[PDB]
Amino acid sequence: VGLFLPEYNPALTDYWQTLRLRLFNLRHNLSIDGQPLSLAIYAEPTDPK
Amino acid sequence: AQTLADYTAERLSSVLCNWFLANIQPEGVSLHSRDDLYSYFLIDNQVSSAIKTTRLAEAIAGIQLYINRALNRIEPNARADVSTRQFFTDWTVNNRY
Amino acid sequence: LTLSQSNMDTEISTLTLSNELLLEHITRKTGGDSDALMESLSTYRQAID
Amino acid sequence: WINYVYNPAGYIVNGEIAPWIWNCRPLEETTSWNANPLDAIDPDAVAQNDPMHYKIATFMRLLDQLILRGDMAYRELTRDALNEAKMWYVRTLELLGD
Repeated sequence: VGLFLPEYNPALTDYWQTLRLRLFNLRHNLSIDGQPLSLAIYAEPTDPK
Repeated sequence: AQTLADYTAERLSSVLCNWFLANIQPEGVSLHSRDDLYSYFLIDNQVSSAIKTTRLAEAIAGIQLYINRALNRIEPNARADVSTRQFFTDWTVNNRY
Repeated sequence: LTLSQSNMDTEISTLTLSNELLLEHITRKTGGDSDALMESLSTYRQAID
Repeated sequence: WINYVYNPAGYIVNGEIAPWIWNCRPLEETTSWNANPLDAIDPDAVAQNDPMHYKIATFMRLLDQLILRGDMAYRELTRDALNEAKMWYVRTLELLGD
């Protein structure tokens, strides 16, 4: 056998990828574009010597 | 202290999910992944600690998930007669608060 | 479940509810206490985590 | 409108769940009504030769609608909207499989 093999459907893989990305964004408290929705902190340095 | 508590909660959740998946099996349900636990117990154990909710809201979400799974014949042995009530017939309008 | 105002209004983390449910199930299975469960988990080897 | 062709929850006939899966009879029985589909470049002709591709097309349309609903719910940023979007995404994922 030296023939070629069948290929998956790209559209379904696209659906799976989109679902995975959306679920990951939802579970980690991020917007639909990946922008974080929580403010960070600065941890100001405590003076010089 | 709050950040440490969140980290501890996440680690404990992962450890407990792994232990339950490894040691305990229910009577007639086979589950092999964390998503299976999510679908079985109707509560998401993979969420980050940042998100917040109320008990009634999570109960509503769990029951809605259970109804959606049962209606679409994903979970076997669903009662056919019960699934034809007036409430489920209009599920296109009762699935959201 | 009790349909009280406090249950309706009080904020809480989903991870807390999931952990409490899983802990209840595990303690019911092993018949021990939460502290005993943690001490046992300190030496458990038959898992990946 | 799409429930007249496919509905995962089944169809209520005379007050009971109907035994068939697809409401469109030719799709259910897979009746072919085209014998020369490769005479010209025409995806519709190929689908007519084997109506299974019509099944897959309808399924893909349903998934598209579900994902669009989820995105619309997500774009509101309200907690209830986030829960609704999560429900739509979970439903689509369960329909698709692994």
